[PDB]
Amino acid sequence: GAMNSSNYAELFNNDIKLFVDDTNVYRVTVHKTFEGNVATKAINGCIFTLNPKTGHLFLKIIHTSVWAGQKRLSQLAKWKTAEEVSALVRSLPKEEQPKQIIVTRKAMLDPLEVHMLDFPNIAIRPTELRLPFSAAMSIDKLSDVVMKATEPQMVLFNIYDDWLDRISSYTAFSRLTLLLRALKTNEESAKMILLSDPTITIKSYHLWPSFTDEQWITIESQMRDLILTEYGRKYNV
Amino acid sequence: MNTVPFTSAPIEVTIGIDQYSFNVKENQPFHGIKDIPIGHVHVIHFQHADNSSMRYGYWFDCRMGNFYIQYDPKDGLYKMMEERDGAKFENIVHNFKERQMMVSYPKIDEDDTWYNLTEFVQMDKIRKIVRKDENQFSYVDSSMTTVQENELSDPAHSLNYTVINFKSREAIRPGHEMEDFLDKSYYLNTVMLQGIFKNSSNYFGELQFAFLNAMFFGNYGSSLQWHAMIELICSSATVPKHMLDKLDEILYYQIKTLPEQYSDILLNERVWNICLYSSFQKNSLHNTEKIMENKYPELL
Repeated sequence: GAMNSSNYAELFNNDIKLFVDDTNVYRVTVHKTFEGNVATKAINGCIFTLNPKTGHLFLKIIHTSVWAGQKRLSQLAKWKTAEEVSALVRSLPKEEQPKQIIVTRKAMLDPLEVHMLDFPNIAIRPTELRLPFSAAMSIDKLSDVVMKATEPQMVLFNIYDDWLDRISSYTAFSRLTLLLRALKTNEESAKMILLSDPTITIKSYHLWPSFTDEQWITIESQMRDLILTEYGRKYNV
Repeated sequence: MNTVPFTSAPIEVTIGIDQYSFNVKENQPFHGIKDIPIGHVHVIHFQHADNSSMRYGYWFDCRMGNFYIQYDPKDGLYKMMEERDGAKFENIVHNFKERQMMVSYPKIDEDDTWYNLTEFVQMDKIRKIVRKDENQFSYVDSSMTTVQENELSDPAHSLNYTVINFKSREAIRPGHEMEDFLDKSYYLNTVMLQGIFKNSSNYFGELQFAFLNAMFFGNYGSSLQWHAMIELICSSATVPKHMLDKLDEILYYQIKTLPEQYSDILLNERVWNICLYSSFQKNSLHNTEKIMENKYPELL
């Protein structure tokens, strides 16, 4: 069944599950041609597959070469996502394979379902949550690895850095979604907030700065203020 | 021309034969239906005046034996039986005709409706969907469930239609996931036509039988099967030309014959809007499309 705010803590139990977000799989710029018509140029993309309990991120880089000579690319993108998620599951030892996959967009259900027919005990689920995983390319290290790739490539990260040494999955995921929500609503301010202090650095093996606990509070408050401000601006409230 | 006599009519019942039907009053002297056209299957069906639930009836073919109806007061329904004593049966038939207690199958000679609804339906195939091999006729009612319905209870009473499922290993070749799901031609032509049904006439025959069970008994699983078998064809980019044209004819007469007031449950809105307007075969069903628009424009 569909994930929503009622069955929300289920994300942090001990059943392995993965979110799959396909919003950045097929990415284009739109430009004008010499004759004045419109054309698109694809750039590299990525599937965002994340275990919300452990933070393991399976960033599957989608290289522009996959679109060569193909039609109905936005539709193909959904099937290529499902193909790649299935292959990821097959690559994982049995005990690591998820029990559920939650797609952040319903249009992924039939593609994933068809690709996963060999895994009938893996439930494919939609969600009513409005998760901000499209902002994943606002994380500099993720955008960078995607944009530099010269071939299909899977890059693994822990999206939580080392937070779980000190906080729970639940809290880790809420921080992640707050950060990504802010980066989505106003990237420039969000990034400003994360880096204003040159003395707080990002470890080479992390994605986010090494804030102390007290500094995470101030950070989390600054992101909340960012997000509320942008709402009033959007709607005039 | 053949006859199906009735021992009696002890309870008030609406009797149907093919697309015709008659009200018969409690212990009214009614003793059968005559002039039944040899050459097609037929269905005699019942709806008691007291229980407008459970429409039931019997598929049969007169060439396959002498059949009669008798009311069973223990089981409380009109039962079809076979008389093996051929002499004893022309005896009963001729006496009831002489006494003129039989209705005549009322076929307008201009009318090919029943032929058109049953072109491809064979008794032999019917008795594989409704397995009860000690009888030459087949019982169906409003409440019988399908094999596919059961998978998601009593198998002696199941409609063993061919299971169609668009999201199954059967339907989808490994490596052709996207292709085979968007274009079911593989599933139709290789799996279903060449594999299971062997030819399109058996396919069309199950399709028509499914429709007629839906129409005559409001059997909801039959309706599911009819829609699935249409959708399978309309969602295939590659369909023999002869099948498309015949399909348009089949559906035309099915839509034409449906009671106007039943369109809401017997007609799946999504399937028909996909087949007529979005599918690969949107343009291959001109007659089916013209009659749907002029008769049920609301559903579309």
